[PDB]
Amino acid sequence: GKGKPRGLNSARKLRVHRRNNRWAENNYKKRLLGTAFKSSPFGGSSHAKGIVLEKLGIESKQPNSAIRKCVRVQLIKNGKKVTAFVPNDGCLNFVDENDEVLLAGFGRKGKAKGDIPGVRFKVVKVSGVSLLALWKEKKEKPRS
Amino acid sequence: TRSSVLADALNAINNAEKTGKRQVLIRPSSKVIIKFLQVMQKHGYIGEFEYIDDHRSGKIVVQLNGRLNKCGVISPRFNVKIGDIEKWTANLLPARQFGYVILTTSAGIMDHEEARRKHVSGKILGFVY
Amino acid sequence: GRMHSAGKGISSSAIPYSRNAPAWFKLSSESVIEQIVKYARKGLTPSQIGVLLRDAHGVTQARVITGNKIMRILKSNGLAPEIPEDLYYLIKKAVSVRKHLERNRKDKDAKFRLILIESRIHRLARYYRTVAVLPPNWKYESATASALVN
Amino acid sequence: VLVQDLLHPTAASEARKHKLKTLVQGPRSYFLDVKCPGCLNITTVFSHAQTAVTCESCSTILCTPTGGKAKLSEGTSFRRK
RNA sequence: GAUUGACCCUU
RNA sequence: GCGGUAAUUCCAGCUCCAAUAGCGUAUAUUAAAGUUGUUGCAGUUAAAAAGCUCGUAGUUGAACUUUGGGCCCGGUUGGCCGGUCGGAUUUCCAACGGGGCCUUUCCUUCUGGCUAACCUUGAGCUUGGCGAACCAGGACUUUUACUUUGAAAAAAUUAGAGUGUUCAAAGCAGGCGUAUUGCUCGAAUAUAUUAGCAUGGAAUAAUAGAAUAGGACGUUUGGUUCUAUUUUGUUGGUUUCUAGGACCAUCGUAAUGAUUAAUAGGGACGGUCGGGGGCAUCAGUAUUCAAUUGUCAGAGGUGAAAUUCUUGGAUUUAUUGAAGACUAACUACUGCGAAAGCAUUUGCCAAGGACGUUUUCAUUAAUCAAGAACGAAAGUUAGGGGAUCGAAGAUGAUCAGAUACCGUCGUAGUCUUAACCAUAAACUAUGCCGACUAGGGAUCGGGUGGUGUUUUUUUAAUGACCCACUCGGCACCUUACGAGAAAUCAAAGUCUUUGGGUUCUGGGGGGAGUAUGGUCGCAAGGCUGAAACUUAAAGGAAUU
RNA sequence: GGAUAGUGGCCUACCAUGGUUUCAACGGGUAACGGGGAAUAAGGGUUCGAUUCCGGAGAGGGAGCCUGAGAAACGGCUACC
Repeated sequence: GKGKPRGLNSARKLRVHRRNNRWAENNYKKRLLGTAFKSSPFGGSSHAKGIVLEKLGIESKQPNSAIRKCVRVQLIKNGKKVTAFVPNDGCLNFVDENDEVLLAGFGRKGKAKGDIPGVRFKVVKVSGVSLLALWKEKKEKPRS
Repeated sequence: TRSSVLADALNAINNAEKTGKRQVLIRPSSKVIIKFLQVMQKHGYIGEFEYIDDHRSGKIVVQLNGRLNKCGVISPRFNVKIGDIEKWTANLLPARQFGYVILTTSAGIMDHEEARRKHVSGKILGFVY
Repeated sequence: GRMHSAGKGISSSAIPYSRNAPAWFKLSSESVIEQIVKYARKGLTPSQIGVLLRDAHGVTQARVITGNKIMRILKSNGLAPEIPEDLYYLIKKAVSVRKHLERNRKDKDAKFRLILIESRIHRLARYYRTVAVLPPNWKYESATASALVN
Repeated sequence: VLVQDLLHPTAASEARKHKLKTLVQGPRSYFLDVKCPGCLNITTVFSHAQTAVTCESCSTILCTPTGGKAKLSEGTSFRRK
């Protein structure tokens, strides 16, 4: 009988079984528990502003050896600390001190992208001016 | 236990057909079985069949030919409307030119095309093609 | 088969096709009826009445010889048992197993079989209550059963 | 086989089959009129007795029950019925 | 039937 | 994945490939996702069949009751008919739910009004027999589910007879005069689950009838309750079948009156069968240890070895005795049990399958949330027991180290009695019930049969074997009918030709069987049981 | 019986454990106003619907009321944080 009940009055059994077995899905469980609004760093939001705090002695994944910086950021709405990855060459000019940086996800819905372990976010704006605008030299960060 | 006598009959017919046998024995010969076999007979899918009368429930010996591809039963007997007949036919028939979805209606057991010609509907039983 | 076992045994009487049988029997339907009631008064269940009618005398079955079956005859003639024979025998077997267990606590097999037999008793008694051959709220109790059997 | 007449099978095969596996199942048992030597005392007894069947005349039991068929007494004349 | 434990670099 | 002094991937010279006034990003959501699977997943080995049974709710549940025969219609063809230079339908004999007749097969009382399918010829659209196709009152679609026909998702959509906002998205506009007149089509069509309404239908599933007759009609039959419609002088009142009904006697009618007995299930009986279970209790050697004379210096152990016992006699050999455990060889692709498990005799106690049955019941059934019974070993609490073996530990050795493997001891334990525990690779890693599909050498419990062998009498008879062979089991043996990723599987088949019933479980790997909250437990722990976070594999068959 | 504009445990005196519930009551959560309704299929549809239309609610939160046909009205009054 292929497992599942087939009776014409077994609709309640089928619905309840489906309700119970929906929970095995990763995204359905997150949606119905509100894990975005309780424990996601961004509070279920696409982007998040933050204040870059300090340097931490972290090491990149395979293959490299690069310990210069990866921005620790304190969010404004949550106050939580997240590590973000400055997404272009010449990261030095934009991490001066206590800057306000806008952060987006890395694109994997909450997972690390590549050779960067434990980093789920990237920087798109530095004090209201776009990071790739500074990278392409087409706009200037406020120096006065 | 024995739940669907029509399903057991249709499964026996299918197994004998696939094995190639020219005849099949069926127990225990319900009236729904008789009507289903009469529909197959009218559309030329089996041939002849005999009702052996033991006093308990009856048996049926069906002479098969090479024509039957698959006879099946739809359990449960889903309530089918005029809107749903096209749904079921496009779900479980090889094409729109042959094969019949059989359903018990208020005017007895018939196939879907005769049900449309009589403008009636009912509960789906099975299918032949 | 065997609701309380894994046995798949097919073993039953092959009832003949002939409902008016067997043409070598030249005794009367009333005579068979009177033998039935004399046996019921003697204190036999319909199973034993039928086995004796079929064996000691030539009686294929009371259904085909007279107008009905043995339980129907007894109910019509007032010899109806208070509880049906199968339920009585199930209760008797359960009472026997319970008396055995009382002396043999360590008999876990007997405990299991007592659970099986009492489940059968409750199912059959529920059927009898539904068909109303038993009074409503009729219930099988272990203490009352010993007196109910004997 | 591929083609065969189930409607009219051979009596040999039907007798070979189980009593419940025939077209119309029928009992493979039978009855017999038994007469003890001396007094005729014609009584009809079932083949599978399950009972020490005897007439009410005297101690002249005619069969002994067994697993299947009843083994009739040594001095007894049976007639198939 | 003994003692043979280990061996940092990419498809 | 690229980059490690020869980068088609980084930063630049690059045809600027692709979309384009747009394009790239991030989060959520949708299809792909048959990776939520009613349609339509998977569970032997990839995640997944609860250890095993019982059982309530739920889901599901054998067959049977009116089935078949004859005339008339709005309404399906190429149409000798070409009558209208493809709407033109008579012999139209190729078919129909529904309105009527015969086939034992009728469209609800009893009283009326138009006066109910009409017994009623007025020299050629009728004064009285019978009702439901409107209305009156008591009555029934005993009850559904189901299934075509109308307010039903009040408003824009679905495509539009049509419509130039620059075409188009869009709104509903718009179009034409003998142009001094003026006229006008049109803005409707699908109801967005379920529900309540009215209507036709009877297939598909019935507790309901009538059975220990307080069952159905009786114009024929004598007896108690509210209106009085017949009046004599008036809204209160009496009486002879009452109009709307409750017990009476079959003078008084109808074939008064119970479907099979499912290779469904329960129960009874019969002869059996089994290492199924529980008790009193029997026996067997062995192990260990003890009671004696004899014996000689080694002996038990290991791959050479050494804690060890030993001329106060060790091991080896007496005749024995005691204890506790176990039940060898028989012993098997053999049996029984729901599993765990169960192998010495006798008895007792209850139980069970299979088979046989021309017994009985009659659908009592299948699977099963909650809820329960049993549940190896180890472990726990006490009391017994304590031979052997032996987690711990003691100890000799090999070893770089060896608190391991190997050697000798050795508490707990191993054995029982009450009470817990409730786990296992509790495995066939394969849920249960039902059906159906190449064929066989065999085997266990029965075992239709074959004037086939032995002690007795080779010349009746109660053995056992040998051969046809049914039935129910444990299993086996060669392509594939088929299945599968394969290994392999007569089931893991009858699954994209996808639905027999039903329970449980799984949804990438880890974190983690963790945390937390319950709950059971003396405890150990058992059952239920996550998230954060991390991750691109981890896995399944061995192809070279 | 009272109060209502009106039925009604909406409240008052006496009389029961009556009513709901595994066909899931009660409790908890909702980053839940509900419906008409975007995105797909002749049937898999899964989400979303604060938001142009309809029905609700509120006018910082609770409470109370006058006038008025109509208000517990807050661009009307009477009382804290």
